Amino acid sequence: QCGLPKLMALELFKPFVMKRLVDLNHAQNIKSAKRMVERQRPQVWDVLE
Amino acid sequence: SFTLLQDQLQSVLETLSEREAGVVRLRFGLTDGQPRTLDEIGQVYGVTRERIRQIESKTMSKLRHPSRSQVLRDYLD
DNA sequence: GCTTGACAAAAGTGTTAAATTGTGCTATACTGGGAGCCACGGATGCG
DNA sequence: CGCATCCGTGTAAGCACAATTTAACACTTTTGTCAAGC
Repeated sequence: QCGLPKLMALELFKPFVMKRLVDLNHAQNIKSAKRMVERQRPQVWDVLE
Repeated sequence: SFTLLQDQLQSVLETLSEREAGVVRLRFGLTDGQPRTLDEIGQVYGVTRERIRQIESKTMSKLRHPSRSQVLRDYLD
């Protein structure tokens, strides 16, 4: 195991997070998911988990 | 995302309107690539210039409806 | 629901002016640049 | 045939005329628009 910072991990996994957000209807499309992630809304962290 | 537009804006809204959007495919050249004037898309069939002029406004009003309008909001900056 | 005719605006044809670019000419005499502030390996003459 | 030394190498155009390209203007065709009626 290794500990990875939230800010770093989010930027590395951005595309996976966007896909998962789109699937769970937190964002309407890819641009919406990317904009949501760039603002780092509270719902992004649960998806990243 | 542009390709996803070819999946949404180009396709689904056309399936639910038949020729009301089939003419639009010729209007902006979604097929064969040529945007076409009212006469060109009308002269080959039995529909006049003014009728296509009315149909374009009717389609614009139809697609302004919130149910269709809300979906495409994210594809425009 | 669809068509007819007058009307305003936008898109073509063609002429013309202008700006932009290319080529040629100038006959006192002048005639040969001027810069400039190393060590290593492979080969050939000599002993 | 081996060694010492030499070499190669990583300060000064401007004008005239002709030809091409680009814009400005004018009119004409086409397009979209409006009302009204068939």
